[PDB]
Amino acid sequence: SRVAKAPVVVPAGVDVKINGQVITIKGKNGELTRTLNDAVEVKHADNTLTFGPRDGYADGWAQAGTARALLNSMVIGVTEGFTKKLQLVGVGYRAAVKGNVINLSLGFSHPVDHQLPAGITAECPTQTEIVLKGADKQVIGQVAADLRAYRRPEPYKGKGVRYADEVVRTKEAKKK
Amino acid sequence: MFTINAEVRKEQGKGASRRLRAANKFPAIIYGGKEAPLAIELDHDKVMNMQAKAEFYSEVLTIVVDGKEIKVKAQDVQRHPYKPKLQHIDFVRA
Amino acid sequence: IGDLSRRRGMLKGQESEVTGVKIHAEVPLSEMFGYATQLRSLTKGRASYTMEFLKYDEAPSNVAQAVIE
Amino acid sequence: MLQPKRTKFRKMHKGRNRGLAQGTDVSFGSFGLKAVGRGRLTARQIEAARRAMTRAVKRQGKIWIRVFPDKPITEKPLAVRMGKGKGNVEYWVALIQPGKVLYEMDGVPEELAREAFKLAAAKLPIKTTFVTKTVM
Amino acid sequence: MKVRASVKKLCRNCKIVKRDGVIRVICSAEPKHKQRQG
Amino acid sequence: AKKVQAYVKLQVAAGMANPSPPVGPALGQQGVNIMEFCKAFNAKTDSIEKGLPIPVVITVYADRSFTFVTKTPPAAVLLKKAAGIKSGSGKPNKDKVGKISRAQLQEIAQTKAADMTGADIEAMTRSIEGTARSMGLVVED
RNA sequence: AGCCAGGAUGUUGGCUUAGAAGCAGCCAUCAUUUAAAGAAAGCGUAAUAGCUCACUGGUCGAGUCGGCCUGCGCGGAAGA
Repeated sequence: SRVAKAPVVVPAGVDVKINGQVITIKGKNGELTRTLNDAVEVKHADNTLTFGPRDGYADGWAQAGTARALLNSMVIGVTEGFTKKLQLVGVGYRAAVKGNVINLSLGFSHPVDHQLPAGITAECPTQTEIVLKGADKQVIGQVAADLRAYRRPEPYKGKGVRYADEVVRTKEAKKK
Repeated sequence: MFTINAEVRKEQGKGASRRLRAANKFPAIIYGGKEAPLAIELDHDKVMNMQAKAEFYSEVLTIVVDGKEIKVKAQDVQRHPYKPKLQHIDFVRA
Repeated sequence: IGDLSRRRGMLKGQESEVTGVKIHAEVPLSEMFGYATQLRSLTKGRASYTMEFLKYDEAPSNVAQAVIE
Repeated sequence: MLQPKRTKFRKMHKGRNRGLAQGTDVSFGSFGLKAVGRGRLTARQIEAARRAMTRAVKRQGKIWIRVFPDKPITEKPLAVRMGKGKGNVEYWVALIQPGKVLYEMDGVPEELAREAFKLAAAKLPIKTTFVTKTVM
Repeated sequence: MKVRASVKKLCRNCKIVKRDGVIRVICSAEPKHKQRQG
Repeated sequence: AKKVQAYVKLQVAAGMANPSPPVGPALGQQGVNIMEFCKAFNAKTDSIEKGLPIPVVITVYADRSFTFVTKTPPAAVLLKKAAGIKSGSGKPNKDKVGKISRAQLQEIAQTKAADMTGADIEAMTRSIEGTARSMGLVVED
């Protein structure tokens, strides 16, 4: 529980409305809300944010550490946002952005016309590349995984929607 | 150079001894001399932790009882069959 | 070279030229069977070879015990 | 497998298997396999247990077997009604009591001794433990 | 995946975790080492 | 002098300036042309005699110019002929041939000094008398 | 325990040198210093390079690692 004790710093331009157990973050990139667990205590500071395993259940040290890094994920979300780069490796793969939907040509005999959730924007500077932009690490984490869910990389040449920071675990083709 | 904490046990017997070893303590006996023997009870945990050394069996063991500390030698160890504990030790008063 | 090891390839070494990496080795005749069918299966059809005779060298224990009918 | 050469009788009464055991200390080598459960060991499991741990060290050190089958356990043949006489002896067992020193060995390093006994124990129907020779 | 009633940590990177109450072993390097139910 | 992308730490024969199939896999990995490299090799090759093995380090610059800082006999290959025989091992503790002194090797440590400057004159000899210990040889003075 | 600098390797060490360069494994098990360094486990590999591992030289700043004896629970556990 080193991360349960470690306070979340709130730098300038960021507003934290500690209203009971539902906490709303607010900053440079909008505003998000998140309800916390009742095993977790909350106090602001002079400027930072310190949380505690509130009395009652004794497993709050396990709980507040989860409750800490969530807000530590949220405080960076409304200051910089986050972004997952992708690679659409494979000949015959493109993707374009029509406002909020993505038209993925994945070698299927039906167009993959996938629509994103709200609060995120996509960027396709290269047709085999996808730059998702959003606030939460959670919401863009799933979207990148749902994009991988259409064509997961096969371990022979890695044809798929692999991450640009992930190395694919290709094996030997080993036969004819 | 080992030291043993112990005391005199009373009301001995079969079930009496079985009542002891289910309470983290076990009996013993000290004999040898022109006197009467001494049925001495001593802590189980402490002496079992120190019986691993060879100096537990090659030294004048310094058992203290009611203030009076005596130097004895370890004759035999009647230990538990399959559990790693032990049941009884014979201390000849050397 | 690694697949040549499975074909008992007594290697010599690795040499290079202007666009090719030439490697000469000794291979048993018993494991010559369909070699270029397995060669260009591993080299994308861009390789070649030529078989020449050297000697009736030693047949090991597993290879000596096989053909005895 | 181990079997008594020239015993007195052909069959023997069943008999309960109570009490404790006599072989308790690691009396010959340094590392033994004391038994914690209470059952019986036929000769086939006796032969198989040594075999697995003999090849665990492959030759190394002396290995002593402290249990020998004495009880001639019989079985009746199938489709035969009860009675009609005691059945013929099929296999020989050694009744195991709690705190019995089974297989014992010497001349091997400790860590592989516990390893070799671990390979042997899974062939046994009795829960055992790895015990070490103490002084006296 | 191997539904083996015993599970052994077969490598260095093989980690043992309890998912949904069931003990599961996964590996970062070798996907042949995945197993459960132990 | 670039850190790892092309540096090769091996060679055997000075007089045999041709890289035989034993040596060739290292040159073919990056494409080192030995023929004009032999002319640069033979400037220092002629300074030493043949019969004592020589290694090389290889440095390739960014502009396809490739050079080297070659050697003289280092640690293993000089102590072998110092014993008289190039080999005779596979059994360090199980064989015992010859007895060599360190004062005579203190002179050849200075010949290794201008070649492969291995630390602490006698402790480098103590690193290779361990090799003499591992070649089955014995050393006593 | 991580993060950056690392991998303190003489030794392309025999050998079988076609290579077994710490890593084919038999062996010596030498030594440099011995503030961070075994003449070596491991996939990877023709063989080096390799990323590491043993180990943290500086960063942070508190407790921590694995067995033993056991109380109570889980999985093992599929029938008309």
